[PDB]
Amino acid sequence: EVQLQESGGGLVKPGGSLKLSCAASGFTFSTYAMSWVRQTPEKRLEWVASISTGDNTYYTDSVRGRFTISRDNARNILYLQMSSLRSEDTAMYFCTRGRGDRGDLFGYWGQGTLVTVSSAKTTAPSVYPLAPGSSVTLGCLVKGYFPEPVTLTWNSGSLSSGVHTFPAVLQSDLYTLSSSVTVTSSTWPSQSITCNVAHPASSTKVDKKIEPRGPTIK
Amino acid sequence: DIVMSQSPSSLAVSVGEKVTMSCKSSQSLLYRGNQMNYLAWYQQKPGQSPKLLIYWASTRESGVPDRFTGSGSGTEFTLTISSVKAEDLTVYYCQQYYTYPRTFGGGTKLEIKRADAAPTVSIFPPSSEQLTSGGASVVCFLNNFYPKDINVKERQNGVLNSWTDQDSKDSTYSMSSTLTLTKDEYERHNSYTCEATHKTSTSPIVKSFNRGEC
Repeated sequence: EVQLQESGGGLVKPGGSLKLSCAASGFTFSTYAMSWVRQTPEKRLEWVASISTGDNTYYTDSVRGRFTISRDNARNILYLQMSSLRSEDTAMYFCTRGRGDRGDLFGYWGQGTLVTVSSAKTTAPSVYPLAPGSSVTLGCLVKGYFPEPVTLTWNSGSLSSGVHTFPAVLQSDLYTLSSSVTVTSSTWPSQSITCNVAHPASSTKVDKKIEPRGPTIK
Repeated sequence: DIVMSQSPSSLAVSVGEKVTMSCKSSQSLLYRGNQMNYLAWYQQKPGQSPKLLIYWASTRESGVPDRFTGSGSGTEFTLTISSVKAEDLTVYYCQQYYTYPRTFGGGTKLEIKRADAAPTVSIFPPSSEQLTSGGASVVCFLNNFYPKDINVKERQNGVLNSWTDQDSKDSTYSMSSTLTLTKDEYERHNSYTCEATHKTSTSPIVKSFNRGEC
């Protein structure tokens, strides 16, 4: 019933500029004083900025000048404007709302939007389908996609358990990323199973249907 | 610029036991004039935001379990886990909100350690499509096992790999295998095998095939 949704992350080259957007529903927006927290690739959490019930802003030193924190009570939105990005700043960005009608405690949390800062080039991904008596398994591969992240679903997400999606792996600016899925032999290819994948901001959206490798040579 | 310190770095528990978390602080988060400790604990289930577990170093946030208690004061604080479940397989963190900048600790990973399990494998040739662009990459899949301590494998000039963090359900791990190659070099050989070596696997576990083109 308290929802915080981030928007607009992604990739910038160094010295670039991003305006993040956290969109709140489900409470008296002006009554609480909000903030932003980022999480380093090394998984380390960093406070960033905070903005009082009355627009008193507060930043961590590493970002002073670059980053400006700004709330619009009208539309229940919060912004982090991020100019002049350093390579450090590559991380996951969460807004937070206050615990109570009080200080900047990180009561509630958005889901997080990611900001990647290389110079590297936006590249859409490839999808390569892994096709091979108890239980068969099949997988889906994403060789070469940048920047991170992507969203792998199975049968438009209808496939719950038996998935083991793996962390991506950057080598030479292209992330490689697998996923595994298992059903009784009685299931595939009895019933169609498709890898669904989205890559944002390349604005691509792919679905590669898992089909059997057939014997055809010449 | 208060510096938080969480110890130890790693851990190993089992469902039912007790768990003690340690936050050292570089200053007192206790303010004489309201006798309040300005300190808070977090749990961040992997792939998610963190949640507020504990604040004012003791007060449970609403909907926090009873099996969580926060104690301590001033500079040396402590997080209490009565019965560790596996719904508690995650990391944990502490912050201070006395002054700016707000500060977090180095976190603590509790790796649950329940039972040695049996790694299910599955080996997968390159796809009739990947070859068609340039390249090819077998994959084998370890699934639903403990411990995380199992490496796997005969020319190994460039692969990639990927682990899951522990399943919050069955306390397992699982592994990927990007056995990348040149397309045409993939025909220069025929017989293609991955092999595992577990803690319960003295005699290893193998899955294999021959290049379906001979």
